[PDB]
Amino acid sequence: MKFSAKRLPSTRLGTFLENRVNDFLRRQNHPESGEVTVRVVHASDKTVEVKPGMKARFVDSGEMAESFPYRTKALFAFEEIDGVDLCFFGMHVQEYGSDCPPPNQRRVYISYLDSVHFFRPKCLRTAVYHEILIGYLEYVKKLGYTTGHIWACPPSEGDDYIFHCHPPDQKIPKPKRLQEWYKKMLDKAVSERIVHDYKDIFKQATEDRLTSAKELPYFEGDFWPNVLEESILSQKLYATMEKHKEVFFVIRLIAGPAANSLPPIVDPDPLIPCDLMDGRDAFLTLARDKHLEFSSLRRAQWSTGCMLVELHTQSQD
Ligand SMILES: NS(=O)(=O)c1ccc(CCN[C@@H](C(=O)c2c[nH]c3ccccc23)c2ccccc2)cc1
Ligand SMILES: [Cl-]
Ligand SMILES: [Cl-]
Repeated sequence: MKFSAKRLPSTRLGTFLENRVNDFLRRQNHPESGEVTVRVVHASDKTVEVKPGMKARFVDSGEMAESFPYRTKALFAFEEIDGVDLCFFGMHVQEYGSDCPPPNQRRVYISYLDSVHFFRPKCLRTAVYHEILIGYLEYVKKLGYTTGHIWACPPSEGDDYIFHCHPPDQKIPKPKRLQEWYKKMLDKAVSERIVHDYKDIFKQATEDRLTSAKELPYFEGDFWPNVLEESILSQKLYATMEKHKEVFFVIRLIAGPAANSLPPIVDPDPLIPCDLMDGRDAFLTLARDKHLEFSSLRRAQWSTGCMLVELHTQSQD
């Protein structure tokens, strides 16, 4: 292969995740399984500027910063089936480091999560996604991020997160499974002493004695900005946090004393400037354009190829 998944530029994140997976796979000793290559394909710096009315209430009065500088990263899992690569799992993340003011100091928030259900074998499918996610929650806990945040949100019909045109027979999870599927992922992270504990947003906030909306983390296109702005008031937020708690996790990686003695986070990985994988829209555009689909396996093997072709010559700029 001239343009293969492996032959993409490596990173310390990319190598850390693909290790834990092949480590997990090799011990399972299923003969159908194959090599999983994990790559970071976009890393850049960004901010999430506070919205007009939250701004007016707290930013203008001095009590809150006007924006929060995070690093965005896009990363993809590729299996080798029939001796050809298959992009099976993508993930977009916001990383708010130590130099970020509160209340985004040392937090990761997963922008987006997606899959194409042709990972082999299909019994290890869900298991492998869990490794990639615990592997990311482990990686960042070691760099020294205290808290992770997940919006447990299933996709809508007629719209896709990352991959254009999913398999017709790959069913979307109903809210209650997706919640159980994350709880499934986390309870395993807890047993490996990676996660200290996790809580729904309401319980976390009930136990952190939050008395102001400026204390609630403020992520890019997360639910809670839109709620606070549509609210324009602490009660209103305790109503909404309570009603929706089950969808919004707070994953504590570093706890108690060890959280206050932290040296500053230093991401060792360099920035990967990539036009295509800057947010979800530009990649969905290219796939729509060039008639690409992840509908069938052979179609998905086609698409990963034309995805990599485009990636290797946009890096070469
Ligand atoms: N709870 S579960 O055990 O069923 C399960 C299994 C695997 C996964 C891994 C991620 N999978 C995607 C996903 O399927 C889809 C995204 N866009 C779609 C459009 C049409 C049909 C499907 C998709 C996904 C699903 C939910 C939320 C984000 C991304 C997740 C959950
Ligand atoms: Cl998601
Ligand atoms: Cl983005």
